[PDB]
Amino acid sequence: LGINRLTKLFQMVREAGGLKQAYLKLYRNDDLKIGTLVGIDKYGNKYFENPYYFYGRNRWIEFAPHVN
Amino acid sequence: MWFEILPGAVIITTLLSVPIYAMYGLDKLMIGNAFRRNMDERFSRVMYQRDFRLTDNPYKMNGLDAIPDEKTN
Amino acid sequence: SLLKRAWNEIPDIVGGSALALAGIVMATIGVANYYAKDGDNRRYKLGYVVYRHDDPRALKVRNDED
Amino acid sequence: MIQLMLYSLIITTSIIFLNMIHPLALGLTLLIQTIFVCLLTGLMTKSFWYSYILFLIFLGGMLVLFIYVTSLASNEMFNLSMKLTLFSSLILIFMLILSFIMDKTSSSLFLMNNDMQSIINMNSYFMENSLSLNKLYNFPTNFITILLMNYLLITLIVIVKITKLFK
Amino acid sequence: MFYMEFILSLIGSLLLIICVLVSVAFLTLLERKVLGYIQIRKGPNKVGLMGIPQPFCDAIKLFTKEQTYPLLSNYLSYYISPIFSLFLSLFVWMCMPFFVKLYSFNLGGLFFLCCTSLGVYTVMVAGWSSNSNYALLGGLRAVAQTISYEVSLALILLSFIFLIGSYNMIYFFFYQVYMWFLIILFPMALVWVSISLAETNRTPFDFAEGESELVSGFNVEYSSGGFALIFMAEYASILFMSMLFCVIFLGCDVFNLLFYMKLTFISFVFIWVRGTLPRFRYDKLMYLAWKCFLSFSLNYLLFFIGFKILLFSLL
Amino acid sequence: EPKDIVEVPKGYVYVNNKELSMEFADITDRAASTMFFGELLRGFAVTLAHIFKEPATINYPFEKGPLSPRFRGEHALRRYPSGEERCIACKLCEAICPAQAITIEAEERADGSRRTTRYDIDMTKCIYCGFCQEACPVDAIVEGPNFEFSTETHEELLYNKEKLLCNGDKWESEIASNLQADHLYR
Amino acid sequence: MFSIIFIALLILLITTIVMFLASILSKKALIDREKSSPFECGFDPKSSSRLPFSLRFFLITIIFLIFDVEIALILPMIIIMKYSNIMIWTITSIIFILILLIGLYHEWNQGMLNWSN
Amino acid sequence: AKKVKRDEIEMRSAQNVIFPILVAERDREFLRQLRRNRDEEAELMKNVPGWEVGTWYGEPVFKTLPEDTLVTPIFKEFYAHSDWKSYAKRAHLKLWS
Amino acid sequence: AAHGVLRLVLELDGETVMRADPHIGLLHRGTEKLIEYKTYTQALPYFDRLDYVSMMCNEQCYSLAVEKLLNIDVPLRAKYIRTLFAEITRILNHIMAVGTHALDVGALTPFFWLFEEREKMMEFYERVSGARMHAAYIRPGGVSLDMPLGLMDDIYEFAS
Ligand code: SF4
Ligand code: SF4
Repeated sequence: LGINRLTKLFQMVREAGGLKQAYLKLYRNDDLKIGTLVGIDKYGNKYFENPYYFYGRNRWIEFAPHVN
Repeated sequence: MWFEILPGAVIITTLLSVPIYAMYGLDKLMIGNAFRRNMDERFSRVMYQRDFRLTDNPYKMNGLDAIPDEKTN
Repeated sequence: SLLKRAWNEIPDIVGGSALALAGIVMATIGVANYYAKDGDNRRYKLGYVVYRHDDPRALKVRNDED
Repeated sequence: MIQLMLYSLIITTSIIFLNMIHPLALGLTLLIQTIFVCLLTGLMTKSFWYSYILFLIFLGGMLVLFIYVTSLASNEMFNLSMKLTLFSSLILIFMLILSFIMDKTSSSLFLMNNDMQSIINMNSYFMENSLSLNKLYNFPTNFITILLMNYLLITLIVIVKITKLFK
Repeated sequence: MFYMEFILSLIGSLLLIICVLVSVAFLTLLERKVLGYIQIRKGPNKVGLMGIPQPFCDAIKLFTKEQTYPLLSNYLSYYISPIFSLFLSLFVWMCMPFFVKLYSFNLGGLFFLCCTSLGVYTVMVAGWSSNSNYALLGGLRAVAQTISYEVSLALILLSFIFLIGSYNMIYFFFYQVYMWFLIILFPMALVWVSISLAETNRTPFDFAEGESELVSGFNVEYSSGGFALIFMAEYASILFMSMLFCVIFLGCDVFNLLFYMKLTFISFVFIWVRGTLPRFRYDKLMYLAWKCFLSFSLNYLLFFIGFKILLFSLL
Repeated sequence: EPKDIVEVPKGYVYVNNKELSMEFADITDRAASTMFFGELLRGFAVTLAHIFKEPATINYPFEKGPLSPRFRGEHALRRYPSGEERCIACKLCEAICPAQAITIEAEERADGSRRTTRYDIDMTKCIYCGFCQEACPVDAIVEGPNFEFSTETHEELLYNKEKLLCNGDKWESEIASNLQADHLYR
Repeated sequence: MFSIIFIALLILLITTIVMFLASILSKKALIDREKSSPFECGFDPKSSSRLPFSLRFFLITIIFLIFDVEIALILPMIIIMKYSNIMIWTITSIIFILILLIGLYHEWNQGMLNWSN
Repeated sequence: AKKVKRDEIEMRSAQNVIFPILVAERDREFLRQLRRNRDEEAELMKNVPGWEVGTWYGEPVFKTLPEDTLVTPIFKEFYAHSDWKSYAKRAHLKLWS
Repeated sequence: AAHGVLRLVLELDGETVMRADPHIGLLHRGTEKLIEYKTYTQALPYFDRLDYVSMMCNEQCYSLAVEKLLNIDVPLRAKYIRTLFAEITRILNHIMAVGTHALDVGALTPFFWLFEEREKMMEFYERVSGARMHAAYIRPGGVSLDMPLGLMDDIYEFAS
């Protein structure tokens, strides 16, 4: 069943900021993943890379919050 | 990952589970029993007539108390 | 020859045909077994059957268990 | 009430049937007629067994030929007339109110549905089709079924003899 | 009492109608998701939260979309067939079995044969109303497919009917009370899947609507609202067959969630075919209908008739 | 293996010479395959299995790519490290442009320098072939990496020099990266 | 039954109401000469397009009727089997199916579906 | 199948036990109602040209039957003085009025 | 299944097709005349447009024509690259044919599974030439440009 997978869910969901801060992220990006802050953009964007995924998923962006 | 499919199937199987439990709940509440006396056979129907005529509600079955209390002799 | 020829061409029909021959044989076995017990003084009778004592049907009623 | 309303619907559709001339419109009219007649015979029967039967043979399969070969279409579609519909609605309604007026019972058939048989009848407490269809198979009135099936076999020999005119 | 009886009977019918409609409309997503993962796609996960409201979104599009009615005077006749088809696909449900009495509906198998039969008239007149040779070929091919399979469908039923000893569907539960019935009639299950798949016109038997051979078959000349009704009608049909497969072969345990688990798995199985098989030819299917299935069904008929004779002999 | 049916020499492989045996085990195998659809079962289980492979959809526009440094996309007119226009109106880019999507008119700026007045590209005639940049002798014009330049109006696609210069200013950093990657290699 | 009848009437009325409702919900557009032509992949439809009725599909449906009626004959076997005399029910039913097979297999050797056209 | 035959027979065995009690309480109402039904047929055609209760203006409806032979009235006759509500209450019970 | 272009005027009896007149020419783009007006180098992409499913093989045909006229020969490394991409295009084309064919018959899953791998190959074209399809990579004097390092290895795993 949950072979150290529900644990990983707990990491992303909780440290997101709670039910609200996991749902809004999910609601906006249609997926929730774990990476490291590669660098903060000049325009509020935030870049995340994680070699755990593959090339399509390797690197990704969370756009500026004010873009609803 | 494959939980992706579960939301759908979980929803569909839920919706198709509803009606029976709707039928059960509405029966056991709003009749007195969860099952409506099936009337496929002649004998079931006549017994249904017999019940429906003894009292307006067949499902309001009359126990053995309906027997006359006593015969003096 | 014809044997493998059909069993190579029309396998479902060959398999189906063997099924049909199986059924009829056991069907004849069914009829035979049925009339071993005479099959007509059946144990359980539809409706409410009653006989006056000594009626030839009454003389015939099975006294067995089931 | 259902019985005489069903007469009324059959009457109205019958008037529709004799007017319509477009083959689809006629074939459509038969379709409705068949449902109605199945309903009606069912009511006066012991059960709806025969109604389901003739439904799937007459309507379900055999009216497919009629519509299909009458797919000539006239080369053009219907010019539906809301007037015969309105008359159909009009004739239906006062027939329907008369149906509300007509004598409740005497205007009904007298046939004996399974319910309208007496309680004592020990035969009526069997499977509804058991005793009716008994002698379609039990001797000596079952060979006629054999004649039916061979008749149908011969019917196919005939169809391939008529439907095989050089093509 | 008596009017308690009638009120509930109407509530149940109405309640079932909304559920089956919302289910099939919502089920469409499960096709889109599941097929998305058969193929290596991700499937719809965009709208709402993980594409859940995708089918509601679809309906809004359609009903907003105009009704590009065909040639001037066809308005009604083109507007009839979608009604007369969705009606069958729903109303066929009312015969489905319950322990909790919805009806005392006997001859349920006959009624199944009848409703499954009436699909021909809907598709055929629909094509005829469209008046476009593309639509017309689809109707004829659609008609031939359905009509051909009904022949095998009937005899297949009778094998089960004999094995249960009545036409009342409910007895499937009593006879399956110990061990499922698929494990007895395994070949029938494969054949019955094919028959059911042919009726609902899904692939590999996708000639009626189809694609890449006819643009959409009969469906080609259908605007939005009519199309939505046809599309819903087909999916109400695919569910019902999935239910019928479940009640025959797999327990008929209406008052057990596992039955609804089985509903989803079978309806999934239909999709599982959708994304795997290629399509048949016209003639090859007719061979498969007459020269293969009819022979198959007759043998089992002649097999089980003897078996029940032997069974009757024993008791 | 069954024997062949046509003897094959080398440099070829017949894909049907294998014979369909008539051995009883061989026919019954095929018969059982048809009676219980073994081959369909194999294919059936394959697709079940292949649900359990993770889909390869890029979550566009968040996740995205990959491209390569040579990708040919939006056009841009670069500027020297001082900021001066690189183009000198040598007009080779127009002379080579297969689609003839380039139009140029050059004169002398008041300083006396050979420079363009009008420099036009029609990205409804350009084929993004890159012959222009392969020809330009000073790397004045380049197929910048942007490719999401989608417009609602056809007129908005006909770039003139002002638009092209703006793209060069906007994308200068990335274009500098690619050229540093490919100049010695191109 | 009429419980079934009323439910079907109710559904059909609700069905037509829904489609009636969608007919008003969908925006209208000014009609066009060409928007209402038969779809022929975008090239003008030919003459009337009414298909020829020189074909076999009636022939197949006639085979349907023969077998469809024969199906009717064998439907009641389920119930009567408990009541009817067993010889007659046994032999009578068996020859039905047997004649069907022989008709089928004789007809394969005829091979009537493999028409020349 | 043995289990199916087991319980069905039990129904049928329980079936036969019940049945005579229904018949017994059935006969009394039949004879009671027939008494009343003849009374009204007498009391409603008081002034009719030649009315003869239980016959058609003289001659008996049935004659080969010996005397004191009771022939159950056809269902309609049994309801000859009844409303639809009564009539349907029994007739349309298969159809569930 | 008609490529979007083809227009068959068919005359049918029953359902069989008796007369089948194909009207090729629903796409004809006067490319022979245009090729005449332009220069050999300019004329090169035209060939890559033609038989657009075959990207590089079309160009190689044209480049060989010019080399035979100019009486020139290319170095071995250029030959091997041409050979390599000639076959990579062969795999591309045959996937396209199989996938289109699978849809013609009505099987979706094959087409999708292969079009996954078609993406990897196109990325390789993108790595060398800079265009997904419609490279200009093969030219009369050999290939237009050298190959980026490591593209050999990536080809190896893809073939693996
Ligand atoms: S080739 Fe370069 S320098 Fe010459 S005109 Fe074109 S952009 Fe200017
Ligand atoms: S990419 Fe090719 S077609 Fe486009 S402007 Fe440059 S040379 Fe002309």
